[PDB]
Amino acid sequence: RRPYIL
Amino acid sequence: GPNSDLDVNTDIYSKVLVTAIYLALFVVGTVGNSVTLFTLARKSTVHYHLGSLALSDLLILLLAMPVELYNFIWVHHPWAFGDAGCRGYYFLRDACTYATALNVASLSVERYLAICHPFKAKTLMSRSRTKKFISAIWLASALLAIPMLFTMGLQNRSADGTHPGGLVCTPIVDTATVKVVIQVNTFMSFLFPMLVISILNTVIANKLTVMVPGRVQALRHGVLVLRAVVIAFVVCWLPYHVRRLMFCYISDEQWTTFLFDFYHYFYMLTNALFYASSAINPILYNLVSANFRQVFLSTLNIFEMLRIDEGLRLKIYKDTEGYYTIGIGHLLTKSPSLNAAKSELDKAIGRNTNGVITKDEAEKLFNQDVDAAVRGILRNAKLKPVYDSLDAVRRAALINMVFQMGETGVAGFTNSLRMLNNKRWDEAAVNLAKSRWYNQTPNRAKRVITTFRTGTWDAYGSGS
Repeated sequence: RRPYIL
Repeated sequence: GPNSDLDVNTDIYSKVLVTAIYLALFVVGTVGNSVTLFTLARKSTVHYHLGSLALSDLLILLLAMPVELYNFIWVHHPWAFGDAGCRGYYFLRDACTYATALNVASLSVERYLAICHPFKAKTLMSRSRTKKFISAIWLASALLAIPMLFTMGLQNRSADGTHPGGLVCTPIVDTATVKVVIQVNTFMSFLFPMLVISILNTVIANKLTVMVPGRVQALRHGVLVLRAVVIAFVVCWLPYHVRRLMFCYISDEQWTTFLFDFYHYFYMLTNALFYASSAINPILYNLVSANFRQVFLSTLNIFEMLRIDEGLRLKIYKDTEGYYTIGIGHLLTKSPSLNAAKSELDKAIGRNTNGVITKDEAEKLFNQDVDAAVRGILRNAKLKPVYDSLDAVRRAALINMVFQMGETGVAGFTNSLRMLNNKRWDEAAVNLAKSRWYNQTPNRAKRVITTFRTGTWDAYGSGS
């Protein structure tokens, strides 16, 4: 589980 | 829940703080850059670059901040602007980012030429080539942003294959490309312009210091601004490109709930700073110029030294030796013929002066003469290494001598020079004070000697 937002 | 993992966990304080901040930056930056545009329009080539910069920064606030504030700070999932919105928004975000990046960089390269290569700058530049130059950096900015149209995109990440509240905008392509793309962005949007800005500004800053109390206070704030501009860039933009690289370089294996949560706070910090750049830039880049206090805030070493030593006169005089001179120590001719001078003075500026000039005309001559002296020193074997080793103040003193006696005159001080080269200040002073020079113009020479032996302005209390 990791950020999807950049 | 089927989207429950896409939940970002951040303090509600935190979200309310960053929002208040965000909107504070937004007004100040939208107003500042607007007013900047309003001010620049009612006014050499810097004025266009400042305007281009003003636009690029205005656009960052208007195109990037609104959707980020809805969809990245508060509502993380789902992405409410569809697939083309996702592709259009990161494209437009990137484009403006490059424009600001390329503007700030160009603006520094532009002022490098103006001050370190004024010959070219004069003949080999105009307001045509400027707009050719500016077109190229939106053209290029827009070009460089294209990858974002193809690497971003909508995607349903929800645990269940597809549920409407789990659609997200994200790099929807493999990491081998996404790592590559993001490291081109970083290099071209930050490092390239870091090297340009940091180097040239410091080079300009140093040259400008030597060139330049009330009458030149403008230029001394300009120097501090020139260095401030670099600090401003680094601080506001470095964390942003760290976070973008951290996004892709941490492997799914190494990601943890803590790191996940850290990142989204780090997001709030980094992007708040990023938007700061656009807000402060109009204020920072327009500080130096006259009308700053006026325009925004309505909406709510060698010059000084020679100005003293050579003085300023508008009619022709005879200098110490008895030769016809005008302005700031500009020797017109060695002839004894008072007409011969007038002839050479009309020739100098290009009109029938009759031995009289304006202050502007005097200051135009001065700069040509100082240019001449500094080229003299830089092109001379016996003077370049001495000059190169001296600090800003002592450099000016070396120019005072060359301005007075010429390049090949000062090359005659063979040993006094060596001593300055080797920081033997006291010995230089004593040996300089035993010269024909010192005899002719004791007052001036003694101030210049004091300057060499102290590195201070102790001599020039009369400066204004």
